[PDB]
Amino acid sequence: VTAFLGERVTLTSYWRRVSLGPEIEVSWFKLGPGEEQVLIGRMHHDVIFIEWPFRGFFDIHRSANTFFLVVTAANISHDGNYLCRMKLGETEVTKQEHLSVVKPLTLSVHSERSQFPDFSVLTVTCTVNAFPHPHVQWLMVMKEKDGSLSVAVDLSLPKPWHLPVTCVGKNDKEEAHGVYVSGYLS
Amino acid sequence: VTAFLGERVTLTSYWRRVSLGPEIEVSWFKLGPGEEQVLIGRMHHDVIFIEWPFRGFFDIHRSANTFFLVVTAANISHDGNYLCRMKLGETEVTKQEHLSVVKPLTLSVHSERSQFPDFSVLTVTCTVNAFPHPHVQWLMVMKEKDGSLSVAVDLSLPKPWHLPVTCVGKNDKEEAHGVYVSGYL
Amino acid sequence: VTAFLGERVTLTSYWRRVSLGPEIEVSWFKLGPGEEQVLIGRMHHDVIFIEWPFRGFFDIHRSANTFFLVVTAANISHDGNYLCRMKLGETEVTKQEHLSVVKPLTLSVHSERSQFPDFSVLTVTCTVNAFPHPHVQWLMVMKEKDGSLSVAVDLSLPKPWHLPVTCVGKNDKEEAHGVYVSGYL
Amino acid sequence: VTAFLGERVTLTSYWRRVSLGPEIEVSWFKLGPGEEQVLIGRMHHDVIFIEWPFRGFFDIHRSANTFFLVVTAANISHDGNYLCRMKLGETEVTKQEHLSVVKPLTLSVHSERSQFPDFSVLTVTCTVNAFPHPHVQWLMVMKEKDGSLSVAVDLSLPKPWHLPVTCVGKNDKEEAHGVYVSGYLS
Amino acid sequence: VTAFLGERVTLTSYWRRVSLGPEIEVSWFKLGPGEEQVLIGRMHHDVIFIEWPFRGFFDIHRSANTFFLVVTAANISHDGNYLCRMKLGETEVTKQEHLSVVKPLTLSVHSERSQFPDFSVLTVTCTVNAFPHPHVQWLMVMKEKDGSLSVAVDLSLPKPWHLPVTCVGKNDKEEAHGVYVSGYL
Amino acid sequence: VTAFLGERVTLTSYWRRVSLGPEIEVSWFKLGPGEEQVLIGRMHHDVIFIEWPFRGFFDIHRSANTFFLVVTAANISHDGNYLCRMKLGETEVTKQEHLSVVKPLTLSVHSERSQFPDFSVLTVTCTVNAFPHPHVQWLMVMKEKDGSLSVAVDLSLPKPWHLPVTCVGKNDKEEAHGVYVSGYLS
Amino acid sequence: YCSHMIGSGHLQSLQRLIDSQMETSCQITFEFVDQEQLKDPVCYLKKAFLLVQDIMEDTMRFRDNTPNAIAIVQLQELSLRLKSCFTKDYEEHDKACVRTFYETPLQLLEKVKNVFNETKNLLDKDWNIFSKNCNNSFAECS
Amino acid sequence: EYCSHMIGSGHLQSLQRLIDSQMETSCQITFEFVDQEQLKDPVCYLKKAFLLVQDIMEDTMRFRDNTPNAIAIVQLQELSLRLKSCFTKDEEHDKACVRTFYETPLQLLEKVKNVFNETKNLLDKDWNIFSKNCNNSFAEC
Amino acid sequence: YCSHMIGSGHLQSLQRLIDSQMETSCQITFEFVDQEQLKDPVCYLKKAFLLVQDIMEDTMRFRDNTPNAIAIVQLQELSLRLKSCFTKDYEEHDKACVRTFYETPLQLLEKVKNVFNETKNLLDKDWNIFSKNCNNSFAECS
Amino acid sequence: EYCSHMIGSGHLQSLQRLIDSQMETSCQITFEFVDQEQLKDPVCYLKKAFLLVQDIMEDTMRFRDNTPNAIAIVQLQELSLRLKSCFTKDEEHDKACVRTFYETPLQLLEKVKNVFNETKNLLDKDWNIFSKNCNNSFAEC
Amino acid sequence: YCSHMIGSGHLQSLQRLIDSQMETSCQITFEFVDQEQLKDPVCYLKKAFLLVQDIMEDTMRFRDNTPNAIAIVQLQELSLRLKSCFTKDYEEHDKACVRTFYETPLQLLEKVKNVFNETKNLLDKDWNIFSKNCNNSFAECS
Amino acid sequence: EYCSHMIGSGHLQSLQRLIDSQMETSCQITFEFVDQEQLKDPVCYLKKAFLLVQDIMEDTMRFRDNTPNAIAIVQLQELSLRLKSCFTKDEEHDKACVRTFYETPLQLLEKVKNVFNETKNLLDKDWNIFSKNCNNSFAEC
Ligand SMILES: *[C@@H]1O[C@H](CO)[C@@H](O[C@@H]2O[C@H](CO)[C@@H](O[C@@H]3O[C@H](CO)[C@@H](O)[C@H](O)[C@@H]3O)[C@H](O)[C@H]2NC(C)=O)[C@H](O)[C@H]1NC(C)=O
Ligand SMILES: *[C@@H]1O[C@H](CO)[C@@H](O[C@@H]2O[C@H](CO)[C@@H](O[C@@H]3O[C@H](CO)[C@@H](O)[C@H](O)[C@@H]3O)[C@H](O)[C@H]2NC(C)=O)[C@H](O)[C@H]1NC(C)=O
Repeated sequence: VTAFLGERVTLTSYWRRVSLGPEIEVSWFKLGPGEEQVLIGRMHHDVIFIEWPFRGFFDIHRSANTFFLVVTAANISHDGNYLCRMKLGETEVTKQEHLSVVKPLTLSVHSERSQFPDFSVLTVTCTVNAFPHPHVQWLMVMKEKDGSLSVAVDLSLPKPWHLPVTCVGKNDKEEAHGVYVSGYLS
Repeated sequence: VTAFLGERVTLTSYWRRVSLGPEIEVSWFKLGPGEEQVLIGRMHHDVIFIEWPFRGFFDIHRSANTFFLVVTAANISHDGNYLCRMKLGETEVTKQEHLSVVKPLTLSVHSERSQFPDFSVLTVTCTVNAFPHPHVQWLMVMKEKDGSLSVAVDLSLPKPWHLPVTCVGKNDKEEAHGVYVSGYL
Repeated sequence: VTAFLGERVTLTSYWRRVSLGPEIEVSWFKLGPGEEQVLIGRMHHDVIFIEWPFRGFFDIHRSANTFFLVVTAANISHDGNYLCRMKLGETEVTKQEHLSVVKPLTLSVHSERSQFPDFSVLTVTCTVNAFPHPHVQWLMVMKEKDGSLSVAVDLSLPKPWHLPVTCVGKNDKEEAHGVYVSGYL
Repeated sequence: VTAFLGERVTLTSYWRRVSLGPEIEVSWFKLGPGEEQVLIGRMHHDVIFIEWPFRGFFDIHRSANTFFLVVTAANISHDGNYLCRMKLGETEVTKQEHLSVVKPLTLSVHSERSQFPDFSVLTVTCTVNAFPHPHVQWLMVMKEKDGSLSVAVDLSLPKPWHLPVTCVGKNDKEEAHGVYVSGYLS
Repeated sequence: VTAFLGERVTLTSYWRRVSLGPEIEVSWFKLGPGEEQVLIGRMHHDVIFIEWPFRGFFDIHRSANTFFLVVTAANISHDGNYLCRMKLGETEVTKQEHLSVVKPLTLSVHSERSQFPDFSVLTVTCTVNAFPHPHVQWLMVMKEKDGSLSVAVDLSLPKPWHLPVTCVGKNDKEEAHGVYVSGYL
Repeated sequence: VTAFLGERVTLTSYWRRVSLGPEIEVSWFKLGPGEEQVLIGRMHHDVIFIEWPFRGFFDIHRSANTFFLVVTAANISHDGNYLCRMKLGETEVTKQEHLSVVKPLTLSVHSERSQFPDFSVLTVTCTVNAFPHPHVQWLMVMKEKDGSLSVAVDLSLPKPWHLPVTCVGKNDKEEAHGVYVSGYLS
Repeated sequence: YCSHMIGSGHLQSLQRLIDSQMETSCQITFEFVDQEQLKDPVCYLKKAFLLVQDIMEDTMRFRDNTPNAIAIVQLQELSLRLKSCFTKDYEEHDKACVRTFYETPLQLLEKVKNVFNETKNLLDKDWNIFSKNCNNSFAECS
Repeated sequence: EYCSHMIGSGHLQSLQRLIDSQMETSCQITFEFVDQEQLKDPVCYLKKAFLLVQDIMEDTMRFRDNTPNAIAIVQLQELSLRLKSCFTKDEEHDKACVRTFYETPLQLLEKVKNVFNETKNLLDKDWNIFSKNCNNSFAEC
Repeated sequence: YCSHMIGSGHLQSLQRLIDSQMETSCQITFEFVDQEQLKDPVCYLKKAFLLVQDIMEDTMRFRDNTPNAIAIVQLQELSLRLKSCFTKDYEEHDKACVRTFYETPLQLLEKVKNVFNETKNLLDKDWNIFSKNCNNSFAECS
Repeated sequence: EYCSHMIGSGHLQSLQRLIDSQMETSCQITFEFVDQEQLKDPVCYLKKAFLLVQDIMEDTMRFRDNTPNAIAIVQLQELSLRLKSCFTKDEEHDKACVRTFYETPLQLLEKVKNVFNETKNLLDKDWNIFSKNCNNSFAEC
Repeated sequence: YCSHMIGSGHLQSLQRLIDSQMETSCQITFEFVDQEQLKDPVCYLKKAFLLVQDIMEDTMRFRDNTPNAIAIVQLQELSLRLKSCFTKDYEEHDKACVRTFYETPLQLLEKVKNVFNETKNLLDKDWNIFSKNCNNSFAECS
Repeated sequence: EYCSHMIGSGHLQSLQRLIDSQMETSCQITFEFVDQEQLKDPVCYLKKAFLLVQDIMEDTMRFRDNTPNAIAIVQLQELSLRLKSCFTKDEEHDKACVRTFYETPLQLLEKVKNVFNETKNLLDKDWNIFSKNCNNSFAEC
């Protein structure tokens, strides 16, 4: 599924035979790099136990034959693939889900004028912070602590400044513009 | 005069008669509210001394009948009125100048979708941090550490989301636009 | 219900009629003293939103006419009364549950010999840190950061030291003993 | 001698000929590893001087022919052998003392129940902190900042819990017991 | 008695009759202002116990009818009056001693030339940090962390600078001189 | 020139032809080690710009044909040689100046008596902190954070103390004395 | 005359409800008599029965005019009569000796059937049985 | 020709008898079924829906053996076993066009009833209807 | 009669002052009419002229009894007469439409000459020109 | 003999006419000149001062071409060109004994006038005066 | 008549006490006249002597009925007489010109002997010697 | 036989004369002696105690030469020199069974007096008493 930053999100799985729910030994995993499988939590007969690392970030609960892996609050780290393995006796069944996390882009524009040799060259700056794919462009990459990605671009305008000038920022299909119209002084 | 943040700036005062420069006892002040005086520095016969509080932030130098007050690098604190006291014997003349410091506005746009009762209400946010007069409004005040003023505004869009939407931010005459065109989903 | 420290726990509420589950506007609260209400989270038509203060500590999920409040990992703070407000149109029903959190008691024994006026008086110490009701007594209150309660008791033995001596500690029904058998010298 | 943690303790030495006291050049030492001799302090004609390292921790004073090395407050570091060297002119005499420091043991018991797959397996823990020789045992090693030694042991009890259960802790001849009698719930 | 900073020091008290030493219940106090009593330590039958606050700073030991209070290393705090209470049965005798701690004075000289209105006035500075009574004066109070007292004095010399100039610093009877002979320029 | 610590000081340069001032492209430099040239600031047509490193520590201004490099407040680091390069068109002229920084010396004297074997040996100490050349001497090197130089000397006096005793401190041509006259006790 | 107030045909319909419901993991919350707290065989049933009737309205529900929906209305009609074979005790004890269960609907029906079956059985022996003032036996519950 | 007369009116009735019988609750369950939005053509929708219904009944609809409803299911599976011949098969698109529904059992039975009823009505109209190979329609999913 | 109040000999002396001053980078601060704020050609001059006279005393100075010092006193004498060819306007506006310049002395003199030259020119056309109440045109300045 | 009659009284006058003409201001400028304190001998002071004055006028004293003052400068440079013969030269000490003065133009012209006037008076007294080689005096600097 | 108040036999016994005590490092605290503060030879002794008597009771002690214990009682008896050969001065000065010493018992006895020996010597010369009002000489001490 | 008549009554008296003479004080000193608790047998206790007393007097009891007490000590050492023959020796257990006492000189003299007095009385009873070799008793220490 797709979910935004900080939002609650749920991945689901279930047992074919509707007669059985608690009898199923459910266990969710977190697919790290290299097909690594990090055990998030387990459930069986309504006795749930989350591994301490994920504790508070993930929870499991059931309703009939359906099993839910609830993300209390999503962060960029959580973007990836998850795995639910259900077992009744010796037979097992598996379901795979891809949770794509998104951080709505933040397009910021600002300028500052040259201090030498004169005060004629104005340089506007367009900076766009988003996830997973930020992109900035004038019409004529750093990692954040959040796990997001910031990227920025500069434009130099000799006087006469040919304002207005537009920069286009976007996160895949998401998009926004920033237009510097006029300076403070003239 | 007017100057931007970080830039070098100079206020000037002068003696009426062009005959005298060094003889004048120049002294500059920083006018707090109530037109209260805080001594920045003094000059006389080309011997200058800046008070240690303002040392490195302000300097004084002379050319003929003119007297310069140099702001090495201006910050928001400096915005205000300055007063020069020029004394020669029993006569004293005062000249007043106004330094307006400006921080180029920074317009930012960012959105979020409601998490309750549903995911249908998109609230886009327009934030403008400038000085001295930031302003934001949608087309349809917090104080920072640097001394500037941040202000923001939210616009709620029920489904279907009528996009594009434009927000107009500006700092007095300075101005810029922000347009949210489309969501990610 | 009753649950130990760190464990996962669930309080439940439900709608009287089994016909309706999603339609009910569920909302859970944390009852401070004076039966004051602090909003934990809400649920409606399976759209859940927990307030940021309780985010990660509490969750809400539904099954049929039942409504669960999940405590991810319980701490002493959580001990108290909880209240569920279920609203359907003009009618509203309230159900109240009590979560008793428990910290397994930790009984410790330790001794010291008097340093004045002589080294003849042995004072053995029995310390029991538990919750909610630690208790210590010899056979013949301080608050911690985790929110638990430590209590201790001293027993003085003049020479000759009559050993063994037993101290009985307990947390309500939970119980353990500590016995000092002999000194080092 | 033997002294407990934090207590004041005194090692002594003296000069055979009772006529002389101040005339004797007294000097106490601290036997480090490898027969190392760390000068603690000196005394002669009632002029005492403690090396700055030991300053406040050790003091020297005299009464007639007897010389005293006073430990203001003992710590685990002080456990070891000391040396008093007395000299009159060219002839010297030496006395050796062993100060054994002791930290009364602290026996602590506590339990916690399994959180998965059920809540049936109760694990009691017996921890004993003492010096110099802590030892823990159920009836069916870490170093502290004090310089003491902590050691602990666990016991797993499947339901039915065969309580009561006893653990025996002791510091050489010192000894104490810890018995878990009943749980909070049943 | 009198002793310098950091040095070892001993105050003494004694019993009138030479027959008795151990039998006497000795106890030393530190007299704060108002002759208020703060217990340092006790001794009886050669069993000593110092209160934990003074532990390591003070010790008590006996020789015959004499009773010693040993200051391991003296600091300014220790300067003041001390009181020994010796009790035998129903009789009690008190003996009082005064410990004067001294910090050797540190005389320092340093100069600066005026920066306004000209560079013609040389101001030499004489600083003396001692205890208990620092004193400075030119020949023509601040408290430190260690507990000592710093004091200084300035001497202004218009051009031409009449050098040498001598400043006399002293701590009661202790004394030292500082002489500025010539400038760098 | 010569200037003391913390004082305001000015190095100057000028253009031969008195007709021209603003037209000249002035630029001051800081001669680091190895004939290195660190650009302090520039000026042309009364548009001044100081490199951010030196910002606040140095400033440039003009009066007619003369150009000034003002040191707001001098520190020991500033001691060295500076360079002013003036250019009109393709022709250039250079001027060189040596700013010698000085920290007025601070002569301090103090004593402490032996604590063993007796209290008879008094050791007076003479310490002189100055710049650039501190020097201490009794009549019978460490670097500070300021960039200054501290140096000190000790003198041991067996009783009878032959007081008074004098120590001579000096910074090149600057000079001062410290005399210990009498002890506190006798 | 209360011994044959509960017809055999009633248990027949209830068995059908059970054997006509779908088997699943589904589970719900419903009120019911706390068996452990109230152990007296007679008062337990008297209370269990009265409780089932309030529960039945909103718990056991079917589409209007279906065979099962009719079965339910018949069970309610049956109670309106039985209202006489029981004596009022006290109002404090309503919601006393009662607890809550989170279990499958089939397990509920099994409880309801069991309650009707045993109730009928006891009535056959003595029709005066449920005139007992159980107030005292209700008091122990908490 | 023979397909028209297979799905008896009696079969639809029994399905309704199961539905009318079910007890109403908030209970919801997860089951596999054809995504109506993903594949919108009505004729092909019934075609695929059917193949799922056969695997569905085994795991989804369960009753105590020999009850009127348990027997009712057996009559439907038998009916389905012979019916497979009246349908042309296009198996690669299995696991495609299937979506999971979290819905009440009644909503399920209503979906199954809807399928059988729509089927019967459509078959009556045309016995030759199901010659189409909607492999292309499956690709749309 | 004001048309020939300003003699040609006056501009001659002023030109000499200019062509007799030394060329340097030197620069000073002096008051003068803000040209941008006050654009009206007639009122600009009327104000520019009156301003030059106050400025002249302390701005344009020479050693006493020198050819140039005399030239200055002659220019002042000239004004004492012109005081009649001008009408008083208002006192608020003194120091209105005035700004400050930091420029070389030669550039100042060029401004002064320019002001005298244009002033004389306008007077030649109409001697009644500077009787205008420019109060309204002064008001725009700030 | 011929040196005595070169520096005309008329030349000193014109220099004064330039000085009297200059406008009085606080303005100050930096120019090269002989350090009077560094080299105190009056006879040698004029000797060196002169060599600087020739390079000085070019950069220091400037007037619009053909003005009474611009022409006045030309008369002084020409005068100086021929005068160099009446002076003995000792060039190594160039850049030595020269100091920079930050002073008003009037103070400068006064220094130049002082030099020419002192020169004329001294030459009148002795035409043979400037045979001295003060190389030693320069070393004193 | 005071010249022969102190018998020679008294010093004989004191010498025995000294030559009959054991030599050790042992040291005690006792009061005694500050020799430096009170330097006057006559008043120093007068005060030293009176002081020794108070000191003697609790300082110089022996087993009852021993040769030395008797020697002590004899010295006390001797004083009871001498009480007349001395004149009262003032009470302020008791505990003035007195200090404390921490030294061996033998060193104390040497001081006591020395005090008795010199005292006897001075009395032999003049029996009226210790009638002096030393109040003034006591005042200097501190 | 001859051992019985060595320790004279007169010797015990002189020891008492030293004790009676000593001045009473709080003063305490450290000296070596036999640990009574460590070795409890009375006969062997005197046996070992004696060997220490001989080394003891030299360092412990000191008086100015030729005083009644200094001479008294000499009479005791001489007495001891000849006495060593009346005792059998078992030297390895030297440094064993000896403990340090921090006690007043009077307590010491009382210990020494006690030894000589107990000795005399025991010798009088039996001159052959000290044939025992308590090496075993020393091992008990
Ligand atoms: C903007 O410019 C102003 C000055 O116009 C700055 O304020 C001044 O900041 C300096 C230090 O940055 C202050 O001096 C300091 O004094 C403390 C002791 O109180 C001392 O420890 C420091 O070393 C330093 O000397 C000064 O007092 C302060 N205010 C004034 C009026 O002088 C300000 O920091 C600049 N930046 C901003 C963001 O405002
Ligand atoms: C026991 O559980 C309670 C929650 O039931 C914990 O109390 C909560 O702790 C969190 C952080 O641990 C608090 O939120 C914090 O807010 C601050 C700003 O005020 C922010 O900087 C942090 O990042 C964090 O978001 C929360 O306010 C607090 N209380 C409540 C009622 O929510 C508690 O920490 C747990 N542990 C213990 C030992 O009590």
